[PDB]
Amino acid sequence: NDTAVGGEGSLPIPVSQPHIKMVSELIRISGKNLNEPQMNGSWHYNCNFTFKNTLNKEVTISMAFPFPINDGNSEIALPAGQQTNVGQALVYDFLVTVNDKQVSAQRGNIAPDQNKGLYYEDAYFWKTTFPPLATVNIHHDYSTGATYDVMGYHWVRYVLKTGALWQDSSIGHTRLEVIPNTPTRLCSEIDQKADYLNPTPSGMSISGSRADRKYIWDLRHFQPQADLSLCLFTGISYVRYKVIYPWLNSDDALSKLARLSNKELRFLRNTIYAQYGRQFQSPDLQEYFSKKWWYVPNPDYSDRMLNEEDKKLLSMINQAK
Repeated sequence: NDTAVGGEGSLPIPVSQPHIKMVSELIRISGKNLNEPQMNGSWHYNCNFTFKNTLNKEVTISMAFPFPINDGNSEIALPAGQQTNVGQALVYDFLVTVNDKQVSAQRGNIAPDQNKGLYYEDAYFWKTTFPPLATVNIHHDYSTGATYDVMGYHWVRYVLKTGALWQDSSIGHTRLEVIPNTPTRLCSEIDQKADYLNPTPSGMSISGSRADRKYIWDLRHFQPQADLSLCLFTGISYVRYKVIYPWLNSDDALSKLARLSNKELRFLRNTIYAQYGRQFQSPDLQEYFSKKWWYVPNPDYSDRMLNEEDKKLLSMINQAK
């Protein structure tokens, strides 16, 4: 199991082909516990949508929120305080309001439309009545787990291609905001090799610093040709998969560790502890980790935070030299 699947967000979609256009969206995706080694991270989605009836008559349509489920084939990335099992949605506490009034959402089946980017068979359904030429406000509030994989990546996703099911090409004014609430880097800023790691859609800007580093899109007349695909590195996951695990998985680990310069071996050893926010008194180390994006000093640091992988690497360093 390469990926621990946590769930993702999706645009609302119509059951049929109505004369309803999506004129604006405000999608806020906020992270919680993403740097916890227990992998109990979550994403909280607050989504607003503006729809316009383009017909000068009253229309009643059924809207659906599609979602992935636990099909028992994969490892699941669970949010803290949530339980899962086969057949359950990878969406938690889904709440939908129609014109700011909370409505009953009924779970049911939906046929996929892979040509329009719909790959799910399960959805939450609700009715929406539009008076002649009227606008209807749709609001979503739900959570998912935080998808992660064997490469150390964190994935935050949102299906936007399905916007093609609504009238006209564009989904109008699209505002998207990803807020991890922990220090991050794009995997395309560290693993500069692959393009599937580049954030989609086009037009992303980076705002803020440290735990407040946000990823923002602000698109007008947006023709949804790509989904939201954002691959991130969190602090502990970067140090584990890009620094600790390559040495542990190495074929000539003791020979390769002996090949390191005295500075490289000193920084490698201390990175094992810097991972948990150990405070450094030595100027060379103090200055080195001050300049590392993943390093955050933790006043509650303890050597008890070192896991079996950390201890195996320290044991290898002891044997290499």
